[PDB]
Amino acid sequence: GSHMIARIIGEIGIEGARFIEENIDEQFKALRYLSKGIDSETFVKLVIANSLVSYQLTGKGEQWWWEFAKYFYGRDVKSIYLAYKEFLPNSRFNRRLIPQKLSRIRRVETFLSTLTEERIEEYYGDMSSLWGSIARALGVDKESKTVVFSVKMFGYAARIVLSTFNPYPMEIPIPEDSRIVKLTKKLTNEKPRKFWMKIARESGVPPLHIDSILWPLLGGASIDSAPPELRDKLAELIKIIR
DNA sequence: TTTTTTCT
DNA sequence: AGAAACAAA
Repeated sequence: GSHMIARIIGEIGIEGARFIEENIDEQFKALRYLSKGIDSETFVKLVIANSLVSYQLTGKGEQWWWEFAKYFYGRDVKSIYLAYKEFLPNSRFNRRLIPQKLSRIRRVETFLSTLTEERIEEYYGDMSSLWGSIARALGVDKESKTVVFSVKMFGYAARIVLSTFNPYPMEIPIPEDSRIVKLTKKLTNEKPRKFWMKIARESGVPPLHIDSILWPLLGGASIDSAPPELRDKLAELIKIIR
């Protein structure tokens, strides 16, 4: 039921989500690697551009983000659009819908050019603004999957380069996609957006932090490195969702 | 079809 | 709103 899931997620806490994000999450590892090989502004711009083409992949997400990170390390990037025009058609893990994806990057390039270091700090302090602003530049609904996850991925990148932590806003949801629809169906007949926003609000853990916890646990990532109390609560969530 | 999107 | 975009199994 929602109440038991929210209770356990509340005990895991933002602290538990942050532990998984920073120690286990392979997209965070990929971003940390790239953050050492390119300047911080370009790094964040590339992370957002990459999120916006991270749909309908031909590989798992963790394979794709590592491909991205290793490709761009050390590169001299000027136009993000020109860089993706070379990168995407030769990638292994993102071969579908490339013309459409490239046009999204072309459309967002002007907005990306506003991301000075200071503007990045301002958005990390107000990620709801970033969320709305990315959507506005693309002419789309901010509720959409790739706009939400571009904020999530921006949050990882900013945390690394600014060496400080702000939690994701409570108002940014886990958005619908096939995998959250499938998981949620196992647990409830409620629609996912409403279900997970209720759990987020009851637990005190914003939805995007809940997203960090769900997928490693479902995919069998080991929780053994967590200290004993957190480990127990992670193990309790695995019993509910797997 | 199944593993998000544009266009308007 | 919903057809069409594109690769693989």
